[PDB]
This record gives sequence, structure tokens and C-alpha cells, in this order.
Amino acid sequence: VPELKQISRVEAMRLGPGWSHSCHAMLYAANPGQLFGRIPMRFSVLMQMRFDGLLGFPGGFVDRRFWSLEDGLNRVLGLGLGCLRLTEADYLSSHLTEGPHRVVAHLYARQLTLEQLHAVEISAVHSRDHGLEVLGLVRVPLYTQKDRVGGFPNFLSNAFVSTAKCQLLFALKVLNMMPEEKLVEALAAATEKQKKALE
Amino acid sequence: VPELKQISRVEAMRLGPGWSHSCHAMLYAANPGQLFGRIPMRFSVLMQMRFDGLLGFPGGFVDRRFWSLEDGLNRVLGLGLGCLRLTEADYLSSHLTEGPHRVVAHLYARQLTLEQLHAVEISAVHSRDHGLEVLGLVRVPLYTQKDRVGGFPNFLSNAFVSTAKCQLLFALKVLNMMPEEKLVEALAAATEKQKKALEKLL
Amino acid sequence: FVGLRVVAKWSSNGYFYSGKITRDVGAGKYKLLFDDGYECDVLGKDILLCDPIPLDTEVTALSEDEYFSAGVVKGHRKESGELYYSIEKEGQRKWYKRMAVILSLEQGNRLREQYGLGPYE
Repeated sequence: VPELKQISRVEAMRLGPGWSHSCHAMLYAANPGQLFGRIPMRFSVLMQMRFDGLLGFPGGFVDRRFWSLEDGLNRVLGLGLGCLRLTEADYLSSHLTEGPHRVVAHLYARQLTLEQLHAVEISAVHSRDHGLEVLGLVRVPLYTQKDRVGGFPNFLSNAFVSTAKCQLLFALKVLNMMPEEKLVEALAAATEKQKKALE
Repeated sequence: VPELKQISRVEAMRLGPGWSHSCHAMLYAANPGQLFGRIPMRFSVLMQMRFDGLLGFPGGFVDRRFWSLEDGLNRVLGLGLGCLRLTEADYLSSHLTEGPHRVVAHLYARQLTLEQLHAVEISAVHSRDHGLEVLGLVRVPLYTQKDRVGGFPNFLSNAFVSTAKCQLLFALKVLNMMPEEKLVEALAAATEKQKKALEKLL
Repeated sequence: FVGLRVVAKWSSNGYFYSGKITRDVGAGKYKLLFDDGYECDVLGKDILLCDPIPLDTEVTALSEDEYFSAGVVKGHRKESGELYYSIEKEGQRKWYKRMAVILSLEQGNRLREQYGLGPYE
């Protein structure tokens, strides 16, 4: 499992002006529904198709000169989702991106009810960024079908912002939503499918 | 360019019972907007993230024992989008899928206004199968950024049901939405990005 | 090594960035203050003792677009205490400030024999 280098929040705030800051939120909810009435869905996580054709989390770059990370995050979330006010209690981690540009990526996470998560989806389609920077929200399927690829492994075989794929696997692990061994196995099946596709 | 064997409509309707039929709809609209006040969007077309983690078009299998192609399509369109009913005048093509099963994939297309297209998006998030068989709608970015991968090439590097990727490329050509030369170079850029990504490991 | 200008990566597979050694942590470890303000402990295997980056070196030159591309160092100049690199890209040369000039993993690894600190286990 790929993992970015972590940095503490106070150390991230000491970075010089050459460092860009991004803030993204992983919104999720326990999901008691069953696909086809048969497949327990466990959880639903919100990601989005971005303007550049890649999957990522809601959020984006923030200006930290005169504002907290929370204010910048809520500003970008206001444009891309149209709702939600996140706080420091939702802060999860900070990672240095793989470069070559100097970017520190702050990850936020908040568990909603499924009804609240759906209300975020409804608000997102009326948002200012819809049809511009955000091309549509998608839910992450956390189940795996009997063919070992249907669902989560296939989803991981899509095209991600590299930071977002690391953040998704990191958050699913540390939030106790998926065992690490199952994340490794799903990622191995996804990489396998990507390998055979190019043949 | 991935090409499926095309077959005409009345030949598909005479295939034996060992053939499954699927009907999918490509909804699209002329887009006069500009991304970052610089990049023309030209067109917006609707695809969706499916339950199995792949990108595809709205639609699904049609059981011809009880439904016509149009009624079978409109059944799942009502579940996934709702506010839309297509007819045989919207029919576009029929292709025979790759291995191993015997499936004929029927493609429908309907040009909307961008406002009607957005209305479909608003309806889909309230639809019956949202969060179930359909995990969300996405707009296809047809532009390409200055770095030659951002936008359409990156989008083509996602995971599709193989029939849907062929139907998208086929329809963008015949509906005069993308010149074939730009479809080829986007596909080549997508393939090279997929190769570069897999060579970051180990 | 304390106080010497270096180019170093702060991850095993990352890019090499310009900075200075600030503390000898010991056991092949060093505390490094990068010119961008990031400070962390870096193994000597990740540190290159070359300043400035030598002529004809292949580097990665960052544009302020968030665009980046490979180039070749063709000159240096110090203007008002700031170092600038002349970087050639397919025949065209332009001036880049020091923090815009980095080394990819493969680019910097090729300098380890001439300028790398070590140890190399």
C-alpha cells in the first residue's frame, strides 16, 4: 500500500511560502442497505470526478496567509458542495505529496448519517463548482463481489489524483472501516487488472 | 481505438435465445462554457459510476421475453434518472460485445440543452437506484489541458465496462462531437499515462 | 557538515531539494533545513554535497505554473544574494531561481558517487 510521508500540523504551519496547502474532506456514513438486497454495503464514502478527469476528494488548495485551514476548507467546500461547516475536530492528518511541487495535503474526515450524506449529494449538484471544477460526486463501493474484482477493487483501478488514493486507503484503515489486509488484497487485485488491461 | 463488431438492428432482433440484450443511453448537450476562462468545454455527456466500480452509461440488460428495447431501456432509465423517456428515434447503434458471453449492446443517444442535462443530474440524485446500482453521475471532460493528459485523456484512463468505452468513442465520432484525430491522440495519451503509472512500482 | 549547502530528498523515492545541514543528529543522520522552510531528519544516503548544481547537469525546473520539465544546467549567476540557474530545454534557455531547480530521484541518484554523503548500505 502506497503511503505518503506524514507531517504534524504545527510543523506544517511552519513551512515557508513556497509550500502550497490543500484541504480535502472524506465524508462517510454507515450504510445498512444491501445491494440487490444481498450485498451489505457497510459504509458509503464520497469522492468526485474532477475537471482533469481524475477521482479525488472534495476540497482543494487553500490560502493560509490570513486564515485557518478550517476556514479555507469550508470556503472550498462551500463552492464544491454547497453545505457543511467542518471544524478542527474533523482534522485527521497532513501528508507531503509526492511532488515535484511542494504541497502539503491536509485530510479531514467526518461521519454523517446516510440521510446527511445524501443531503450533501443533493447540495453538490446545485453547487457553484458543479459542471466546472467538479464533474460529479461518486460513492466508493466498499464491498467485493464473488469474482474478487467487482466493487472496491474495480473502483481502485480507476484514475486517481495520487494524493487522494493514498488518503482514501489511509483513512479507511485508521478509521477502522476496512482491515488493512483487505485493503492490500483489493489494491493487489486492482493493480492486477490494470496490468492485464495494458496487455 | 477499441472497435466492437457493429451489427444492424434487425439482425440483433433475430438472434437466438442464447443472446443477451443491453440498452444504454448517451445523454449529451452543447456546452458553451469555458473552464478557467480559457478552455472550451464544447460538449457535456453523462456517464455514471456503477455498483461494480466501473464507469458506464445509464441503462442495463433488457429481458426481451417481456420488454421491447425501448421499454426495457426506459424501465432502468426511470430507476436511475427518472425524468426521461427515450424512443426508437433515439436509437444509435448495436454492437456485439467482447468475450466471453454473447451480449448485443444497443446504444441510444439524445441531445439535450445544457439546462435539461443539468435537470437530469438533479433528477438522478433523487432517483430510486441512487446509492444502489448507480453510485453517481459524472460529466465527461472532452477538452485536454496544456499538459496533454488533463481532462479527456485522464478520463479515458479510468476503469470502464469495455463496451461502454467503445460506445463512447463510437458516439463521439458519429455525433460530430470529437474529430477522430483527437480521439486517437487522447487514447494514446491515456495508454502512456497508464504505462507510466504502473512503472512507479516498485 | 553543519552549515553546508546541499541538495537532498526527504523521502526514499522523492525529489532532491536544495537546503542546508543544520545539525549532526548522528549515526548517519542529519537535520536539514530546506530552503522552502521544511526541516526534518535526513539520512546521509539522501544528501548530495554539491553547490551550485554543476554545469551540464540534468535537472527538473519548476515553473510557477505548477508545470515542470527536465532541463540541463548551462550557467549560474548570483543576483542580490540569490542564485539563478540557466536551464536549457530543447535549445531554449531561461533563468530559474534556486528553489525552482530540483532533481528527480533518477537525476539526483546519478550524482551520489561524486557528491553523495553516505553511508550507503
